[PDB]
Amino acid sequence: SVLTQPPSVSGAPGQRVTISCTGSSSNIGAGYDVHWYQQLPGTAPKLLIYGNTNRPSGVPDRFSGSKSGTSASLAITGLQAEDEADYYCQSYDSSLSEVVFGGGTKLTVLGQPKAAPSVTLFPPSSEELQANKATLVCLISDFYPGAVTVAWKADSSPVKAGVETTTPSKQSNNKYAASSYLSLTPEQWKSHRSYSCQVTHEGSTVEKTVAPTECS
Amino acid sequence: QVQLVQSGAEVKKPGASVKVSCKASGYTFTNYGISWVRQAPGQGLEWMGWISAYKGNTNYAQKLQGRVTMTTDTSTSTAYMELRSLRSDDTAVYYCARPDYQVLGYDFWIGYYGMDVWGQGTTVIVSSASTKGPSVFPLAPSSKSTSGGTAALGCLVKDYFPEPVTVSWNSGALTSGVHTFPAVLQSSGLYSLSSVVTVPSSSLGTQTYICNVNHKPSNTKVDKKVEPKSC
Repeated sequence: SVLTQPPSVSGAPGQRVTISCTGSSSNIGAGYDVHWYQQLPGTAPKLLIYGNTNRPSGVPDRFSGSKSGTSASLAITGLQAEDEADYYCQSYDSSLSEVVFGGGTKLTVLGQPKAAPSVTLFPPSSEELQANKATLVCLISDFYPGAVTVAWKADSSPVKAGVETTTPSKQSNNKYAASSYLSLTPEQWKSHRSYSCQVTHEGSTVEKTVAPTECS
Repeated sequence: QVQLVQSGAEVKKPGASVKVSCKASGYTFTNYGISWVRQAPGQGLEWMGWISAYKGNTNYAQKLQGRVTMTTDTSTSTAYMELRSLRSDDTAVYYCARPDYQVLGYDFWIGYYGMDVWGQGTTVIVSSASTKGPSVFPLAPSSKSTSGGTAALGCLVKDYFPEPVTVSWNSGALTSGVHTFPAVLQSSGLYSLSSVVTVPSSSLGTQTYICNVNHKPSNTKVDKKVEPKSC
């Protein structure tokens, strides 16, 4: 994305949070208006702020916007649970002339304390190896807020291919769960001493390891 | 009652073309433009272009130039978006939206205003795959991965197309501790998901645990009894 937003912001209900949006000399720095959109999970975006500061009719007065020479900010006063969504800033860019968005900001309205994820790593099943396939399954549960980074390692080396990770999804207990998969060749699985999935949650990393020479 | 209604979901193979419509109602269609924005799974919003309904002028994102075409039928108050030479990374939900600007004569100021009305979105999946049933593999617990009174066991639902897949355990007799994860679309153009149960250790040797995987698109149902590993 051309505009820069924080990956995530959080706050307790009733508090006030702000989401910043910085650009460059060709968009926000050029004096172009900034608009803000809210997107609930699974729905289309909704215009929250237009022309830097204006609220459309129907949008609650809890939302407000401001813009400087370099950045724009969406302010949410009195946090409600319904405000938990992704928020996008949008502006215009003049180049050698397009609409540009920010990367999006996931707002969490904290309804419970932080929870580190539980991590269960599965080696490839014997049945899958017979199909000349091998999939490591990294299952991630019981973390809050719902944002994790997943990296894989082969022995002490970083894995940069064959990784698929799901967007976190809510469990019953309002905590979140995610899953990651490392697709491998049976020869790749058996030739290395170990494999690990590393899940980072709020700067802290949990690492589980499996090995072909030690059945688990 | 201002709203925009888009056409239904689409599944295409790479190299093909897709055309998505956007029916407008509740306002004078010809006094505004129509903008198109897409969103890849787990990604942000991405502008594609706009078209003015009155004069038919267009402005496309440079990354799609020569590949996208936008048209309007004023007699039916409908805008169209055609994306050609489709590739797997075109998989996204495609939205039409109305920039809140009444064109006074210069149409190219349309993209400068906020989009106040949005369609419901159109899912377009680009994949070389055809209908394919899933392979189900066990995720079995071992004596080492089971330290306490609760053990984790599940089933891996591998390489199916298209969605959806439903998973139950023991035909619905087991719901506590069960979590089925969302499917992930892989670089192969196939889906995979997992479902697990957290279960009391004492029941492992005498209580049967069976994943029930139903994939209606391929007329396939698979029951897989997950037993602990021998190690």
